[PDB]
Amino acid sequence: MSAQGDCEFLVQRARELVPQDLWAAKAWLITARSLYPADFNIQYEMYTIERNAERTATAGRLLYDMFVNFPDQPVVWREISIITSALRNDSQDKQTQFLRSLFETLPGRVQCEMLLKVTEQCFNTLERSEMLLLLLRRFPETVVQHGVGLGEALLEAETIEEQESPVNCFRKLFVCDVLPLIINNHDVRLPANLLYKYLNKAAEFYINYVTRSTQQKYIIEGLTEKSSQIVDPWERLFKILNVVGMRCEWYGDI
Amino acid sequence: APLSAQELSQEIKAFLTGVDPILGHQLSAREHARCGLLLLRSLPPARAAVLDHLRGVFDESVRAHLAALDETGPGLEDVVQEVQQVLSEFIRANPKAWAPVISAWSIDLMGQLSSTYSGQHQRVPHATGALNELLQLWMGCRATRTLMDIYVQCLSALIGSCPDACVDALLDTSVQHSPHFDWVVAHIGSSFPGTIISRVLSCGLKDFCVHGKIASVVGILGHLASRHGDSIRRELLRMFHDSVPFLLQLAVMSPALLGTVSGEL
Amino acid sequence: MSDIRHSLLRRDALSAAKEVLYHLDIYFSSQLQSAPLPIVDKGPVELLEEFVFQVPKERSAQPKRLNSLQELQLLEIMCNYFQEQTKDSVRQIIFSSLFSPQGNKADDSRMSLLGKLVSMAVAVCRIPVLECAASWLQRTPVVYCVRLAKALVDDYCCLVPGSIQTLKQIFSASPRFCCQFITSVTALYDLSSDDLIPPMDLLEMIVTWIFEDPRLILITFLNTPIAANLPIGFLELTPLVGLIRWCVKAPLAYKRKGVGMDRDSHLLYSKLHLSVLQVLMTLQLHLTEKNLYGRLGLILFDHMVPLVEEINRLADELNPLNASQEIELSLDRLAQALQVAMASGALLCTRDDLRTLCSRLPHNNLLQLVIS
Repeated sequence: MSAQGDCEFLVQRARELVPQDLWAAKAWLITARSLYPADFNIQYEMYTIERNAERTATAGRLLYDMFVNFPDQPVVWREISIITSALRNDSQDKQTQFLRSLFETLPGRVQCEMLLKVTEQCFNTLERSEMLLLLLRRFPETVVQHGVGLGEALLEAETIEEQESPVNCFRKLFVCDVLPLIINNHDVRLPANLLYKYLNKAAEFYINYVTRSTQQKYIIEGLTEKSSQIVDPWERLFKILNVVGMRCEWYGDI
Repeated sequence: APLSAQELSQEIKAFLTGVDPILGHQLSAREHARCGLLLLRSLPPARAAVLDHLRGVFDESVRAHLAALDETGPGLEDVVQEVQQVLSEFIRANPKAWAPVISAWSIDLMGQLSSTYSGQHQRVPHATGALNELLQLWMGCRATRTLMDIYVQCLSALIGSCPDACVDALLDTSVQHSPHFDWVVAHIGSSFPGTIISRVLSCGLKDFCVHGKIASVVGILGHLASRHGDSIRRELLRMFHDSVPFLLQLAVMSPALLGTVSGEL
Repeated sequence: MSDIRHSLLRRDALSAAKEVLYHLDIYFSSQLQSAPLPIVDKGPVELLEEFVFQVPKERSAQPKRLNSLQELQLLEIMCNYFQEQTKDSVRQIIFSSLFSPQGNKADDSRMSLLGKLVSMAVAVCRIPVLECAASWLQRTPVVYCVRLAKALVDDYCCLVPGSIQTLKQIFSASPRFCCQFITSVTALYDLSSDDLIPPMDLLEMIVTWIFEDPRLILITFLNTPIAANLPIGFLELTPLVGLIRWCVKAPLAYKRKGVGMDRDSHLLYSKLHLSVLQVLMTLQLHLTEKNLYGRLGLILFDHMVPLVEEINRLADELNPLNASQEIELSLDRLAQALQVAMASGALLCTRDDLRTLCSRLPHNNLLQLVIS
């Protein structure tokens, strides 16, 4: 009726017999009034965390309410982000595909919204760069808090690194992703000299990566495949320089 | 088995009308029988013509077998065992809805064949002391054996559920289809001596009491079947004396039944 | 009509039924638009009895042709005509006499013929007959309709092995019939016999209903307000509490007074009860913001009290040691259904209606906690 403590006790008892008596689980997690929201922490989450079809809808609709009421569950977003980097291999194997699907079973928009909290508090350079890349990929025009300095910070980090071998995950990933986004994003107003310097630094880093010894196409012995990958260094640098020149007020080929 | 809900109208039209419209010809009895079995699987209310078509199939098969034997396309016996398998599958899958109706249809068609091919066929041994010849000859026609196997299944199902009315129906048919079908009752009594000989004694006593030769045939059949199983007759006589001479008349007409009378004496 | 029945009965070889259907359509052409509900017209009742039951307007009259094969052919032709009639009047006239009383001397044979014809029509994909079958229990007797539907279901599944899948497919294609069959299933699930315990095919049909018939239940709930203890039959397809109480107490009530079938199927009965509870909770969630009305709240209409009484009757004899868990599960399931129903906002009383009804319920820790 109105005995919220009794409702919580009944929810706990149903959780105890959850593996056998599934009817009480549904009747308790969907029991309105009393300690309903208090019981919607392990009862509803059990359906949300299930590997069945429940995670497709329950996690994308019921976990959002819990996050709004209490945004303290960032483990799922971090696990999905970690698994995303390692999900680009062993596609033929069933276990890797199952793990990748379990990580990505949640909605993309909901996952990005949940991981925005970790993105704001992403003190780690690699974590912050990955969060910025994910935000840019989800929304190319998502520049409200700080969009002008997104490319600037990446270019500064790449220049300060000054490594002939591009083994740095954050710098290489930033040069690969943020630089094309910075070139495409004309909303942020910056001097042409800064863009030219950033393009020159990216070109130097790409040339150094191409000339230096790497570590078949596979991940490096020390860095992830996605982070250290550079596709067509000289050609990409030339394209970036041409784009910058266009935006700066205008074999034996050459 | 499952079927689409729309195909039933055309399938039932094909079966009941006799002429198959989707193929544009009269199918043989085998395909019609298979279609009727499928209809029984799908549509229970569609059983009305299925039993009649089964009766026709069995009658034609018995006629063909008689032509092959009493004078001694080809015999259609090969579809009979298929019908046996399908009906036994219904019986063992569900005894409740299949045991009484199948047994009644079967015993009625045995009565039909007994009336049809006795006297009209002179070589068929009548129930006039040729009872053993009746039991031997009719298994030459595979349909009869098949039906007795069906009855083993049906009677086992009734024994499982309620073995009360089968014997009553059997005796009613024996009275109606007298005296040519009663060899089946004799074989049944051979399988189950006690209850059947008791009911034979009962009906014979009714016949004698009302009269003062179906009872004579029943007594002859009982005497043929009762191999050291006449103790029921002695118990009935003792009960009748406790609180009637039809047994005496039966023994007079049946010396074999009186073979154990001296030992009982 | 005796004269029309006699005129239409001639030429039983696929012509008598066609003539009877034509005459019925001509007579009830206006009735098809005025009120094509599942009702039996007395004009065509005699024709339906004569051409299907082999019994004219007089009960002891001469049967049409020789019946049997001719009767079967007439039934097939009538089913083909009714399914292709594109009007609910003919199908309703043919089939509605099975359970809805007609006040006729030959009404028993007419009812048997109507039941056979309705079973054939459902199997012959006659959507109007199945759709009207839901409306049949809305105003006619519910016990007779439940018995007829249960007999048809048993013939389809129990008597016919493997045809239950066809019945489930038809119920999916005719959700009105599937929703109307919930009351029949509840009536046939009294746990008083072996047939009362659902089989594997029955479990599959229940799963199909939970997946699809819930939409029909929601549509019916939107069609008219949820009434508390409606006249003689509502056919709302909301007998969840009674069915759950019977299924959970099947290994207890059945064992108290067949018993082995319900006792060995404790896991299957529990799974079926859980599935039914999940379906009911989903339906309540769907019909929560919708105008499902108050007053009644939980869908009981005093059936929860009968289920509690049935559980309590067996709860004192042999239940406390052998099957106390089953009785506790039944009480908990009933209380959980009542609470989940109140969670949709229909029951506007945390403990008023609970004190009115659940106070007399048996002793159970889970049920007492849920109630309070």
